[PDB]
Amino acid sequence: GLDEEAEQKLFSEKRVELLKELSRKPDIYERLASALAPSIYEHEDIKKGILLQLFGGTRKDFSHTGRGKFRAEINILLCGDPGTSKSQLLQYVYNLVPRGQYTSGKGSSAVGLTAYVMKDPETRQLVLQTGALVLSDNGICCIDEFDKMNESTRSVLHEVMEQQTLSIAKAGIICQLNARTSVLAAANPIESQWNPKKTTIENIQLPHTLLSRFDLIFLMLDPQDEAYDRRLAHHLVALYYQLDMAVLKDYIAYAHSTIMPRLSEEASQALIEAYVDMRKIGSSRGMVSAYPRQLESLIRLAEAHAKVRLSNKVEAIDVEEAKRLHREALKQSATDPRTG
DNA sequence: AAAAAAAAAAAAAAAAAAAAAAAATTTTTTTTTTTTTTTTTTTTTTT
Repeated sequence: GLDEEAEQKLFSEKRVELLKELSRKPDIYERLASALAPSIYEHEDIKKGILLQLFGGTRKDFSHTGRGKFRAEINILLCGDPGTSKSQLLQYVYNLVPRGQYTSGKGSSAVGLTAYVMKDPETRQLVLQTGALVLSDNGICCIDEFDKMNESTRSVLHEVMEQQTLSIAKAGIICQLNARTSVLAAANPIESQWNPKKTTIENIQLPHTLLSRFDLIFLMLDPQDEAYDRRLAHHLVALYYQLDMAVLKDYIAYAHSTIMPRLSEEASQALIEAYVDMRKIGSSRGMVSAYPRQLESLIRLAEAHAKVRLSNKVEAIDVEEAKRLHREALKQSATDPRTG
């Protein structure tokens, strides 16, 4: 938790040295991605993205710049056919992370997510009760069935995902609650099935205003592949008859405790070129167009990868990995700049 | 047929009109009984 991470004496020197060795290990990224959800079969990219979400970028103090508050959290949207294990991944993250909240489909409401007023039935006094987005203030909110979220409540997510703030101005109480959450959402393509004729956006059916907030979108699509089907069946049957959580937890805690990656000059130039190329690619008709929110997303992902590496300095390796992850997500490589 | 807007309802919170509940010893009077005094009646003593 946040308090345990803040406390100085959370790790012995031996544990610190062991974690630093694990970091100097060259495949620590893939090791941790595989460790996450150990019983989810080869979702390497999705697991890597979720790991980056857990690690999170750097907290930045832009108060002196009069710019506002920058969201260091990473948001992920798993757009996939029902039965693609997106709900399983959502539940795994929900049960794994402290300060985790879970909502699904039409079971939520704008007031119930933001806040409301009730009558505390022990003091007989009217008090204010938070919602899921506030209870997950410094953690994660998992929104399953993210498409059955009638806009009345989906509108609330704009403020949360943009400025980490929830400005409530009701009859009696005016305030702005901190909602510095990370959103992991699950969406089903229209008709509950991905038409292999409509483009990515036409299938997702989410407004660009919202989709540009998610700094990672994974298309859980099913390739009709013999090897994949056979190995998946083997794994699923193996579950029917038969890294450590400790090291993973300690690694994440140490990373949050004393890792604050900072952009280097080379990484800055790489990010500039990455954003220009990404915008050029996304200019296509039906693809997910890239706005400067995507440069922000690339910075976030690069910082998260640097934190995973414990570098403390964001590097061209990290920015390139952010490029690769954001590109493999949405299947940009596998989609032509005209059709899906 | 699906999404958004409108409204319609349900339930909960709040503020008066009427009804219902709570809180409450002390002073003065009179009656009885008992005693004291007056006069009449009766008794006793002296011539």
